[PDB]
Amino acid sequence: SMDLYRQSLEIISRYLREQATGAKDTKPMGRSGATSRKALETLRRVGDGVQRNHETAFQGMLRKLDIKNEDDVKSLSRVMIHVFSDGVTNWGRIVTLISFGAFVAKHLKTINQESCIEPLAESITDVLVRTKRDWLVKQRGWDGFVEFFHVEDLE
Ligand SMILES: Cc1ccccc1-c1cccc2c(CCCOc3cccc4ccccc34)c(C(=O)O)n(CCN3CCOCC3)c12
Repeated sequence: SMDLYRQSLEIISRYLREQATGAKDTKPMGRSGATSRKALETLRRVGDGVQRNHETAFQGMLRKLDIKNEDDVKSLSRVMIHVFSDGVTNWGRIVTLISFGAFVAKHLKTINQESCIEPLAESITDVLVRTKRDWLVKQRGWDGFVEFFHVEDLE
């Protein structure tokens, strides 16, 4: 889906870019902006927690990947599908994919590979929308993501 890819890329690239730079993007959101803004807010809350709680595993995975240049970033796509396409599909695994994406984006800045952040964001969005299309549609896309992590109103 064109609209699902577009919205997912906007959310994912905004999170990875602001995690690496330390500064939010003031540029307005495109189509379905209200959902995208709520999704980015949820991603910041949940995603920052995932990076803190799974720091040892994220450091371990980053070391195994041994990312040194732009060719290594292009090959990340096949490692992503090997790990992500094996087993169950849920929002927890999706937030892990994106959160590790931000952890990798920060490392990319450190090694002067900031130009690889946007192709990284596109690769993550590609793996997500291409492999989990049907599941994402059944779960109401990004509205479903926001609702899933919304627990303060359970009573
Ligand atoms: C949290 C955890 C705990 C214990 C060990 C590893 C992890 C762990 C670490 C990192 C990411 C994930 C994912 C996201 C998908 C891969 O993301 C990428 C892979 C490769 C490159 C990527 C690049 C950019 C963005 C995502 C990339 C999952 C997941 O799919 O849940 N896990 C758990 C992995 N399981 C462990 C048991 O063995 C079965 C697999 C991950």
